[PDB]
Amino acid sequence: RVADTVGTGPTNSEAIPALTAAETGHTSQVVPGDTMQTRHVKNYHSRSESTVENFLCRS
Amino acid sequence: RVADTVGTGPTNSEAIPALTAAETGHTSQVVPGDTMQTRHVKNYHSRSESTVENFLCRSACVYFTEYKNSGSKRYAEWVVTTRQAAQLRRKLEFFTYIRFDLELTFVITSTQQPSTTQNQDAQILTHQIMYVPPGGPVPDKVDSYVWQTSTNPSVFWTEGNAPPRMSIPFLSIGNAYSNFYDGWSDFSRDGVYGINTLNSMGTLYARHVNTGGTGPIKSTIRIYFKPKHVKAWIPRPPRLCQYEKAKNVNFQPSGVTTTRQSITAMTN
Amino acid sequence: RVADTVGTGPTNSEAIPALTAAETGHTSQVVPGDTMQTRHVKNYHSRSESTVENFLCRSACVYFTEYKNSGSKRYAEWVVTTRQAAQLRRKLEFFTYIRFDLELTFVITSTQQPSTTQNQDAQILTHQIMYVPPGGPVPDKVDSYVWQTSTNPSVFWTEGNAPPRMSIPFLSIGNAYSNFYDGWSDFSRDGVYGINTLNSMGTLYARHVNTGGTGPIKSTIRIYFKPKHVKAWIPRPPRLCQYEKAKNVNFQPSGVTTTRQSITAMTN
Amino acid sequence: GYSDRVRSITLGNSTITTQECANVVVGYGVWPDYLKDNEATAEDQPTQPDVATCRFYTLDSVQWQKTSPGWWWKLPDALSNLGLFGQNMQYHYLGRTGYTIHVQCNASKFHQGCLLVVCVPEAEMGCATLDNTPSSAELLGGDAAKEFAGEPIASGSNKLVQRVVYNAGMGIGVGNLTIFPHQWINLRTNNSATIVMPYTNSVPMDNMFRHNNVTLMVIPFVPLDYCPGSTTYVPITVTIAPMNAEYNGLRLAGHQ
Amino acid sequence: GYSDRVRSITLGNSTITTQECANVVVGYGVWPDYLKDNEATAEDQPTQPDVATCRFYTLDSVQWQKTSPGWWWKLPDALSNLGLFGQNMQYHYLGRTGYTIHVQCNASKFHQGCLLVVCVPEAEM
Amino acid sequence: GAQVSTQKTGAHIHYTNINYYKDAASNSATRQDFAQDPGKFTEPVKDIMIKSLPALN
Amino acid sequence: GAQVSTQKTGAHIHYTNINYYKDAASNSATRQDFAQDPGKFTEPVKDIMIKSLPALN
Amino acid sequence: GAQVSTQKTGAHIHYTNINYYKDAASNSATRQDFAQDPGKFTEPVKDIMIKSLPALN
Amino acid sequence: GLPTMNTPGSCQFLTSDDFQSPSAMPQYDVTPEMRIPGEVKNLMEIAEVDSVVPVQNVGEKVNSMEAYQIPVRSNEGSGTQVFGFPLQPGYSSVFSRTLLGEILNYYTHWSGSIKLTFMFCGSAMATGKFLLAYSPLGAGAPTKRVDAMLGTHVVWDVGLQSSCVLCIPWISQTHYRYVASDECTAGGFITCWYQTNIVVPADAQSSCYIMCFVSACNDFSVRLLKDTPFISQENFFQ
Amino acid sequence: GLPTMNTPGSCQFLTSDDFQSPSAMPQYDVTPEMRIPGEVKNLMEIAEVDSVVPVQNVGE
Amino acid sequence: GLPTMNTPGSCQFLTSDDFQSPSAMPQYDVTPEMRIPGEVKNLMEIAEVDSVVPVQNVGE
Ligand SMILES: CCCCCCCCCCCCCCCC(=O)O
Ligand SMILES: CCCCCCCCCCCCCCCC(=O)O
Repeated sequence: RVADTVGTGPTNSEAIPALTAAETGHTSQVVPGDTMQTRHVKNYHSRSESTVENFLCRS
Repeated sequence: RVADTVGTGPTNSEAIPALTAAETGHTSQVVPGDTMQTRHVKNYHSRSESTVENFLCRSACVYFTEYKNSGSKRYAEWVVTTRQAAQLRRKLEFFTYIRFDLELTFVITSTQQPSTTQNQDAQILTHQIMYVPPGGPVPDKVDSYVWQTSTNPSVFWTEGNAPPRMSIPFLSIGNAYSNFYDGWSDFSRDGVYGINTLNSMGTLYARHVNTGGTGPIKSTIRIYFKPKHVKAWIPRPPRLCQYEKAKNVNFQPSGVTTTRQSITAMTN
Repeated sequence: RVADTVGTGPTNSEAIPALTAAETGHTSQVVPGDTMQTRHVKNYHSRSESTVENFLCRSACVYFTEYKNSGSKRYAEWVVTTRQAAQLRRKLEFFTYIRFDLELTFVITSTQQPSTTQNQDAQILTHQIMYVPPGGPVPDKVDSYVWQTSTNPSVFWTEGNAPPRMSIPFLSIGNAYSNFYDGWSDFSRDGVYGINTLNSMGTLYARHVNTGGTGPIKSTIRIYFKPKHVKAWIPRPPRLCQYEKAKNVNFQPSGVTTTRQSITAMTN
Repeated sequence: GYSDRVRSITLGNSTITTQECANVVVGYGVWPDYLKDNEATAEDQPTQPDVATCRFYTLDSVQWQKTSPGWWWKLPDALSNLGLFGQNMQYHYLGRTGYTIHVQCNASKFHQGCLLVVCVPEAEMGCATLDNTPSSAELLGGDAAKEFAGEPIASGSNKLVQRVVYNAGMGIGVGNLTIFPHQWINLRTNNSATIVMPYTNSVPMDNMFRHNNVTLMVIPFVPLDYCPGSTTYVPITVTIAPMNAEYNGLRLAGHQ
Repeated sequence: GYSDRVRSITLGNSTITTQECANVVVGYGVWPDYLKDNEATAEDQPTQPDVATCRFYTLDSVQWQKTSPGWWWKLPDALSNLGLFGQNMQYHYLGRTGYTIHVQCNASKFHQGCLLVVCVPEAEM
Repeated sequence: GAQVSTQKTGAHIHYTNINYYKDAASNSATRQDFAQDPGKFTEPVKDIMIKSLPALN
Repeated sequence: GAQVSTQKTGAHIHYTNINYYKDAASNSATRQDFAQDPGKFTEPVKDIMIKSLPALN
Repeated sequence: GAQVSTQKTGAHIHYTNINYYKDAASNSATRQDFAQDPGKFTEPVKDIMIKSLPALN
Repeated sequence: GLPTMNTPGSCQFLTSDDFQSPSAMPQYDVTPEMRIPGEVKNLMEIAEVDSVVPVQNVGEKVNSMEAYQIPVRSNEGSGTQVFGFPLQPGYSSVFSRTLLGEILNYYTHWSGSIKLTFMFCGSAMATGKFLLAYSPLGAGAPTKRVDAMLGTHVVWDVGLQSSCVLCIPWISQTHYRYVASDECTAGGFITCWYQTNIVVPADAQSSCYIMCFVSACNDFSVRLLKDTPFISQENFFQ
Repeated sequence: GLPTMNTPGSCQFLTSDDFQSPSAMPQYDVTPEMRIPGEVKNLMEIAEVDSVVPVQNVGE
Repeated sequence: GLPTMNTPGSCQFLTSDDFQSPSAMPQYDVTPEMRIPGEVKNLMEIAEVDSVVPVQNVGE
């Protein structure tokens, strides 16, 4: 099942989620909530067609 | 099970069941017993054919097309639309919003076409049907790479046996299919207006896999639609008009009803 | 299981089993032992073929009709009636009231018709049968919208396999089917008189789905009826007469029985 | 004691009081409500202007004549340029809202007339020309009523809504408009009609300018008629209040 | 709530509904009832047609004019040729029955008139 | 829910039947219903008559 | 995991169904869903109205 | 030895499967294997990095 | 290989058949369901809703909104007949296009009671009494008010509540009456009469109008679903 | 796909055969049964009833 | 021989179908599996990895 967004509220902080380094090569992993205020949304979406078997199981 | 009438006896009372107000818009709900003396009758009648699923669970032919083993028109392409057949369209129109799985049966019949060629020998024709999602490359010729169908669902049928059958999961970007859309394709509002704006179900292609004989053969493919697991909301009045296009609801104006000779007369 | 005779011994008595009265109308019920000395015999015989269901649970051909792939008569229409076949009619007539589920088997055979055309090629014919309830629009031509059958039960058959088969629930406005009705269609009593008044079972239509070859082909469809879950009441005497019409019981007058030379003679 | 006929509705800073009214109708038995988190497709927090958007707005009145085929309003277009509510939708890409409808007509005891007030989801009007879809200007009237025509539109090769009254523009019988939620105003029995609508749509939120959810239609089944010297002008006024209005997709103003 | 004026009377398959009516009058405070065995002179069993006989029957209307002395009806004669009830009495030597009377007149507020509806036992002209 | 019933055999052995349809009108015929009662058609008269008594007395 | 259900029969008898696919969209239609509620379309109005009371008071 | 498993259905129902061959290569595909882990391809680096800390310090 | 026999009718196509077939796409993730108002589970519930009746369906009247209106006026003599229509909803021209009639055109058999609702549309001052009657089959249609009164009827009074309900009891030898007209089963005759003359004050109109609404009762039911007569196409639409 | 063999006589039509076939109409509601006099369960019961004999079946 | 009916679509070929079919070789001994780095179970995981964007895709 797809991950579901968490609701967020405005804050001023030392922490810097958006700022990152390309040089390390560790892909940045930041949710929409860190960049902007968001609302709690539940996701019923399923990653069930991206599986390698489903992609390659057709004549 | 249908509700069963209750026996009633004569009474004189302040209460007035028959009297009601149309203006409120609450439909009056009065039994026969309130208006007249009645006898206790038990009803075994069942409302089991009026269910939406029973009403819409029967195959109907949405559309048919013809393709030729020889000549310029090798294969037939049809965009997948419910509206082009009146009977299917009218019953679907009864609800504004419908959600339903689709059952598809294809019947293919080949007719020999008269020709100058002689001593023809005909090996059994094999027919291929291939469905392409929006943006899949369309075949441009019958011998194209598109006919491989590695990423596309496809069925192969050999003449002389049961028609090929498939089940379709509810496919929509939307939560429910919309029979009517009061909207424009763009924000400006200058452009095509109608249900055609929400119309993106893909296209279906049919070709002869092989040619048995030199003489020309014409094949007709008929497509049948059967709703399953039906769910409806927002019911709409009966259409009351002959259809004109499958892209719009445009109509020639129609009289309300057939006309009797006089208000008193019982003859139509 | 059949009743088994009881052994008896000679006696002189006031009691008179053999003596009885015809006038009462109570059928006499006397065993062989009362009339003569008998021996104790056990019977394993079973009354298991006289049951109404066993007697009426066998397919019979009610009617057959012919339609042509080319020429004016493209499709065949038959109104659904039990009476047009004598054997089916006679056995049904044995009970005044009958209630029963119906089993239907259709057998279709196509015969090539001789013609001037040459080098004909024939793709397998597909045959469509469609049943219309009273007031459903009738097809006027073979290419009509009526042939879509979205609201109508219909079967498609490909030549060269088992005949199509369907089961029918007991269909009647009435609690039971009435073999005989002593009544008029209207209150006045001037009008058609007979069982035809209660006759509203609908009509059946058969057409070639496709034409395989240029030459003319004639197809015969045979309809077979098998009663199931049978229930009978009010039994009637044997008809004893040849039939004349399927809409009335009108009969040419008939002698009671075949005639022997003399009352004494044992020869028919 | 109390009277079934008397009513008082208070929304925001606007209060409506009618001495005589038919019982209020909730169209599907559902009160309008804010969208559930379980059902919400969009991640971003929505903005709820509360009382600002949720107040009664009064539209331009129409004249009921002895031969008026009908009057009809596209409701989302009706409030598209009215107060903060007109401003919020222009600012925001997605909006979902409930709608309160109140239709008021006043006449003397001697006057006699019957008007049908029906709100219909997804009404699609059909153009008089078969090959052409109806024009936007014909389809929606902003700040002004659009009127049905007793006769069918004449033969033409131009965009034009088909306005014949019996078809009602939907090409469906006028009498069967009962299935849609509705309230009858009879001059002898009723002064005004109140209909409350739950938000209705396949999608949870939709852009208001591109798509209109419901259309208020008024048609007189029985013509207005009066004896001479009676007031010859009758006014029908439509007042609409947004309910639980919310907005999302903060965007630069205007539609294109 | 309810209104004293509104009324609805249902007898057999006939229902009468008037928006405005004066309180219903029972003439001697006695409801009509079937005859007692203690009080019954005749030995033979009686036949009771039930709902058939017991239904409202509407008579020919009259015109109220500014100078109409009066209108009067002999009730047993009035229903003597009407439906099963007219048929039963013609068939039978003895009949006893209760009677429901309903007199309806409709006029505009501006109209003014007063009618006296009286049922009199044994009136001899 | 399989049903086990006896077969038709001679005197002086069970068949399994499973219903695959819900229409109930798609079931097989009830051939094995061996019940008879001539009392209606024969001995119709109200007062019962004994086998060996004068019919009219 | 066989499922046993009742059949459609007259008034005044079970059919076995087994699912052989996992798509769940390959199942048969739910013909036997006899539930109805006219309360939405009829009696839409907020304040409840009794069968025999003046409609407007 | 029948095996009962859940079907693919929507959110907001079991299918029986029996193996008739012993080759084990004759079985159906394992479509329902919904497991994912991006840790290999994304965040490959040895020392772990927190979501909101300076990337290089 | 278990031995197997093939039943007659193998490899045949039936429109109304219920079987299990393999999905075109394996394991598709369907879009989640959301709450929608006015959910429908039965066709009968739609038929219960009242539908306006074009009682005056003669000539030009169907072309105007005058079809629905029924004319009434003050008259010199009481007893004149306001209107008369056939009882059956399906075949009769007057009820054929209504909500209930349209649903019936879809089904071969129909059962149960019909509720008819009549709303006076005149001035407050206007007053009147009308007699609405249903006559059972096998009796010639009533030609006079006295004949009409024999058939079950409701006497209606204008004023106070402005609408009345005449409920037609089902009175059929058969459990089901054909939607298509049948010689065997005749539904009945429905007619209206003036119980009393309409009375109006000076400056109030003599002539008013009465609308009629038709609906299925709780006991109503249908069977043998069939294709509808009204909808036809010469060719597939584009 | 379970392996299957086909018996001789597959796809053949026998008048006296008892099998299960799919109904033309799904879930039809049959009319309720009512009590009828002289119900018949066996043909033999009809034969038990006496029948007049045309013993003098000669000529006219 | 159990009685059987044939469903519509018998003997048809569907690209996306899942069924059991007999192996060409009986009882083959497959080569043993060994540990391999970067095992893939989902396509989405590959899409999560950043990709350089040709933003200036004009002409040369
Ligand atoms: C593999 C061949 C078959 C391909 C089938 C593709 C899917 C067709 C789905 C059509 C659904 C139509 C729903 C109603 C009309 C509409 O909403 O557009
Ligand atoms: C779908 C094709 C088959 C259509 C079958 C329609 C139903 C036919 C029922 C006939 C029953 C005859 C009963 C005995 C004679 C009679 O009572 O009329």
